[PDB]
Amino acid sequence: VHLTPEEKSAVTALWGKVNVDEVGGEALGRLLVVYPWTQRFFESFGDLSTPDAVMGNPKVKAHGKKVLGAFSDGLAHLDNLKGTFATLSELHCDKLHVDPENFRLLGNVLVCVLAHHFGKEFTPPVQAAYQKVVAGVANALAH
Amino acid sequence: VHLTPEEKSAVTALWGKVNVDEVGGEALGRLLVVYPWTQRFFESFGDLSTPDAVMGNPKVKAHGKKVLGAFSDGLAHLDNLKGTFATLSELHCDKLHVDPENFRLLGNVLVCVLAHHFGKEFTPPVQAAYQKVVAGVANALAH
Amino acid sequence: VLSPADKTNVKAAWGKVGAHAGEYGAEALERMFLSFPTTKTYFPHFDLSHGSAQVKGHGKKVADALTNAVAHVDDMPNALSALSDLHAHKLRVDPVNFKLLSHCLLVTLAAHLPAEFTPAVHASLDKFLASVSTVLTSKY
Amino acid sequence: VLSPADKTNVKAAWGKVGAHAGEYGAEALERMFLSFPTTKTYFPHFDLSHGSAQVKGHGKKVADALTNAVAHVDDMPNALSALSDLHAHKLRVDPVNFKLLSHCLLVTLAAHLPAEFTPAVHASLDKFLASVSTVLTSKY
Ligand code: HEM
Ligand code: HEM
Ligand code: HEM
Ligand code: HEM
Repeated sequence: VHLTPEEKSAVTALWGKVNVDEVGGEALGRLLVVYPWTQRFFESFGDLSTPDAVMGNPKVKAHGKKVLGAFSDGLAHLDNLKGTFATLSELHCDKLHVDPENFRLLGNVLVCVLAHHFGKEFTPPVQAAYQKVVAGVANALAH
Repeated sequence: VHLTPEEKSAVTALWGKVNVDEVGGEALGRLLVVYPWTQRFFESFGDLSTPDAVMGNPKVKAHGKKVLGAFSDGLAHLDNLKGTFATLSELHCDKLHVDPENFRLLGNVLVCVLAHHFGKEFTPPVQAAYQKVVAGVANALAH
Repeated sequence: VLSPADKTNVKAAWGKVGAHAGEYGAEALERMFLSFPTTKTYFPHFDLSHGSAQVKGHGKKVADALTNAVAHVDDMPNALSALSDLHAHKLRVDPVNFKLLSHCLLVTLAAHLPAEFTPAVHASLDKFLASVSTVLTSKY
Repeated sequence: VLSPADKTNVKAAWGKVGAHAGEYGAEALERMFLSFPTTKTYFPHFDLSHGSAQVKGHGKKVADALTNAVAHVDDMPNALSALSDLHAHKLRVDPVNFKLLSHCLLVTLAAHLPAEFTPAVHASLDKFLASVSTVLTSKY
């Protein structure tokens, strides 16, 4: 997917300020709380019986980093999201059998997390740019 | 999208038997009846106040042929659905502002119409093959 | 939610389906598993081959749930509460899968009821199944 | 549909939002129009530029509808019936657009309520908006 220069600018500037140790975990965590069927894919992660349990869960946080890792890799290759997410696609689609709609949901949760973290700075234009990005990732994953 | 040889065989054999003057109109018609918000895109078509009105509407039938025309073109180019639907994509997305989910719905309605028309012959394997096809078209349109 | 005409239309289709209900439910399941393979992971312990006794037995259960829903169409939340609990809480069935099975149930009726699957009845059945699906995902 | 905790959580967020409700509704609308441009075709006669009086006025209407919904949370179908009629029958609003505006309403709350937008409250607000959306598409 192609971002305009201003779109690219909006995404890049904000992403530099992202705590890559934490935002991933907050997004995955929220996904599991907000869309609890997604918990079916993480029975090995231990206690997911409460929101606090999910959020504080070290494995959720740890795994969130990898997600965000993939998202960062996505931002670096906007013109080749297909090739970039090739392997993650095979993993989620053919081994994990995650429905692609859940990629869209995780993307939207990420956007909510960014809004939460940056407040006013997460302006409607900035949001519009990020929606393009998480849509691109989701579709790349879904190929 | 790639169909296996058996998948391709299942699609091709059935599609040869399709009344290309009618099935398109039945699919578009049903879409407008079953998902009535889609009627917003066809205010120029006249009477859509009843199911019978929609189905009997000459403009619905006429337009359904073009749809089916595009679908037939899609079946002919399974390996290049992207390039094939390039122009239809710009039309629906950038001029018509149809939400892509509606492509999926029209595809699924088409499948219901094929099942209706061919009964037992529309076997679960045959259906599975057609779902691959209408998914490919929808995603091509949505690019 | 459902109109009186909808309720009338759904009752009619049910009536014509008759004692094939179980067989049709099993067919819809097969159609879903073949067309949408991600759905199969909810049934790891099923044999999902054609002619599977387990798919047949399960198809009857589905059909019976749907019949109970039309039989209590004005109070589906109450009628389907235990099944809602089962699907959302225990099985954690992804809401998107309900649209997939609903579509295959429509396809299965279409392929078996030439006369009854009119545009109007199609629309009514779709709404009926969307309402059933809403209830069964309502513990989300 | 909504749990007591959900109802409690939604009430709390509403309370903190306070008299900003109208402004936040207008912001959510802007976010939707920018992020999902297909939605703009429902408002051909609106000026949808930033700071538009029409978007502001409309945002207040939205907010007020949502406030009426939480104020009558145990009977949203009744409370929202006229709006359901309007959106489905008259405006023929595509159901998918309700998920888009719901998401932007969540984003808008998130960007304004650091303290209140916890995971639990997030989950409750999402369910609340999905329920509102269900009602407003219930004439489908
Ligand atoms: C939408 C964007 C997504 C991204 C960028 C993403 C990325 C990743 C990454 C980087 C890994 C680790 C891969 C590895 O260990 O080599 C992973 C694993 C996994 N993901 Fe996601 N994912 C996404 C969506 C989802 C969703 C929505 C679900 C479930 C609801 C899911 C379920 C899983 C599971 C069960 C694993 C297992 C880890 C393993 O076996 O190593 N994924 N994903
Ligand atoms: C999913 C597969 C679809 C296919 C293959 C398809 C194909 C076509 C074709 C071939 C045309 C005529 C193009 C021309 O005149 O040059 C057309 C036009 C149009 N389509 Fe579709 N379409 C699809 C989905 C949809 C949906 C779901 C909607 C609305 C709910 C829609 C709304 C329209 C409208 C409003 C026109 C106007 C005709 C014109 O301006 O010439 N399309 N489409
Ligand atoms: C849409 C209408 C649906 C109906 C009417 C329905 C109905 C039922 C019924 C009656 C049972 C048996 C419960 C019991 O014996 O206590 C059941 C079980 C089950 N359902 Fe469904 N269901 C629907 C959708 C789905 C979907 C979409 C999925 C996932 C793709 C699903 C997955 C399951 C699973 C995994 C079981 C348990 C099977 C077992 O362990 O024996 N259901 N359902
Ligand atoms: C999700 C929660 C929503 C709420 C609470 C809501 C509420 C409202 C309210 C209160 C009005 C004013 C009605 C009146 O003045 O009589 C309205 C009008 C309208 N709504 Fe929404 N709505 C929602 C979703 C949507 C969506 C998703 C769309 C389309 C993207 C939409 C499109 C419209 C349009 C086109 C009007 C008429 C505007 C005009 O002509 O002045 N609504 N809505």
